[PDB]
Amino acid sequence: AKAHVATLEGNYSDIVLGRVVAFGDTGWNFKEVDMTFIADDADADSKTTLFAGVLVGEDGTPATAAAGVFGVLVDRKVLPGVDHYIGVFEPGEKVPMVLAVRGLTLNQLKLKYADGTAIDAAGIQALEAQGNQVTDKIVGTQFIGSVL
Amino acid sequence: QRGGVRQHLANDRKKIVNLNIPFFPLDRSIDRADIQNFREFGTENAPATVDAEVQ
Repeated sequence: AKAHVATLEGNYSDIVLGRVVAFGDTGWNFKEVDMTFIADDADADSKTTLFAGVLVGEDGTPATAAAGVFGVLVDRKVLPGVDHYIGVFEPGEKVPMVLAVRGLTLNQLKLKYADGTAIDAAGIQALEAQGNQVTDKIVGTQFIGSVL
Repeated sequence: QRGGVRQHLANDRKKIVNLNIPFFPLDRSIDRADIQNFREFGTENAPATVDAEVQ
C-alpha cells in the first residue's frame, strides 16, 4: 500500500520583498502582456513550464539573454500552491500575464532565465535600470538537522 | 487580472450660451362717451357702469 501525500510549501513574497506604493495608481509597478501558457507543440494537458520569477522581455516571451530582459513574472496563476490550471488552456494559447517592472525590491536568487539559469551581472544592470533594487541576501532557514 | 494595472475615468464636456428676451405690450383706454347714456347689453333697462366695461 502507498499513502498519497503532498506538501504545500512555497510563497509569493519571496520574489518581491518590497514595493514603492504610489498614492495614485497602485498599478504603477506592473504591466500586462500576452504570454503562451501551454507549450505550443505539446499535448493538451502539458502543464506550463513557466514559473514565478522568470525574466520576461517586453515582447512577452520568456527572456533567454540579459539583453532581452524587461521584467519578472509574478502572475497569480503561476504562484506555488495554486497551480491548478492544468489542461484548462489549449496548446500554444495566449493569456495575459502580470509583469513586475519598476519600484520593486526583488530577490536575486529567485531570478532565472527561461531555461532556469540564474541571472547574471548584465541582467542585473538591465533590470535595475528600470529603478529596481535586486537584493543579494535573504536569510534563509534551517529546519531540522538534529544539530542546527 | 488581480494585481495588474487598473482603469480610469477621464472624460467630460461643457457648454454655455446666452440669449435675449422679447417684449409684448398691450393697452386700452376708456372715455366718458363709451359708458354714459347706454344700457348694459344683457339687462334691458339697467344703466351702464364703468366696472362692467373694465372687467
